[PDB]
Amino acid sequence: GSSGSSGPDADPVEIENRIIELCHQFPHGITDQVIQNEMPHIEAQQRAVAINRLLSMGQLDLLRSNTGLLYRIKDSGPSSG
Repeated sequence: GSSGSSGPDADPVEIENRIIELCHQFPHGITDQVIQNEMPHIEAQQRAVAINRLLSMGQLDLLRSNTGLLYRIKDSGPSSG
């Protein structure tokens, strides 16, 4: 739930891209906690924003499993025939 402008704090694209690089490192996915240890400097809204963005953009894939959600690299399985 975006709330007002964020501000000049760590560009968005950058944040997103960062997540991408991660989503790449982890094919299984990445937990908010991870991104936290990876970027504990990022903001709550910034972290989500980028996430939501990637989610929408179609670059990041959300995966609801166990406590919290998971985020992996977006992709689609190959056809059978």
